[PDB]
Amino acid sequence: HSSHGHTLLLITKPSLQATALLQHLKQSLAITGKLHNIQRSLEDISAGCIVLMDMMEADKKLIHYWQDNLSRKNNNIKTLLLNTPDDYPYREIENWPHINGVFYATEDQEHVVSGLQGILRGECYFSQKLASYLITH
Amino acid sequence: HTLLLITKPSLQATALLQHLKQSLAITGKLHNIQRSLEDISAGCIVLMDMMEADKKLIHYWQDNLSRKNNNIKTLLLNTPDDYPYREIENWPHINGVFYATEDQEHVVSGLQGILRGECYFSQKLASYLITH
Ligand SMILES: [Mg+2]
Ligand SMILES: [Mg+2]
Repeated sequence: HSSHGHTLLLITKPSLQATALLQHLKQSLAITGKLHNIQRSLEDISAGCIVLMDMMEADKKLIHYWQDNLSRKNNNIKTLLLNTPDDYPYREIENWPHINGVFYATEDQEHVVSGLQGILRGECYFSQKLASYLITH
Repeated sequence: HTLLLITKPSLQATALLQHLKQSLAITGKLHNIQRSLEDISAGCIVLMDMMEADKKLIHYWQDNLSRKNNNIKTLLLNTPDDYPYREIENWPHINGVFYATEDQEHVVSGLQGILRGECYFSQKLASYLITH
């Protein structure tokens, strides 16, 4: 349960609803967090960051941009993909640096809280089939 | 009264809808801004997500919401804030405009005002609407 530790970085289109989701995750997880505009560059990324990368706001350019500059880091960070297309290819997921989970659900907040509680415990959030793909390799 | 959040479907949109439903004690639904809508029940409070609206979609939603059940209320969500007053005025059944993308409590308080029959406009925008 460390605060230094872990912090949420929600990278998406800034919106009232993104704020509502971030506040809900912060309160449910008892963690600090911030929202960052997916279309804006970032220089300062804290060490414990759990990046929630909004795939519905990402195109090929932004995927490349966020893959490129997050790989420069670590900095001990974890990337989880949010609002992920069904059938986003496994080959593409693997190419994300520091990839720790994939969220598909657009309706089940509780699903997502539970997954993030796992990440705080050192667990990834992958289906059995995707974890197997990633492990082997 | 029921909430009709018209936006791009996303986990965060569901999170906001749930928070508004729970804060206001009303039912609500999410509708994809890029899809047509047939039936709008009476007493709907439409939250129209301006960040997901381009000029074709504004024209579409202005057109079909002015048809289809004049017993509705429209509020603009995530409004750019230099959105022109004359544009706001052209929305049918316009009852409020939210600019804040960070202050949920502001917005809840505004929607509880709308439920009491109040509008949610800045003083200057209200003055513009009244004297038009
Ligand atoms: Mg849809
Ligand atoms: Mg406001």
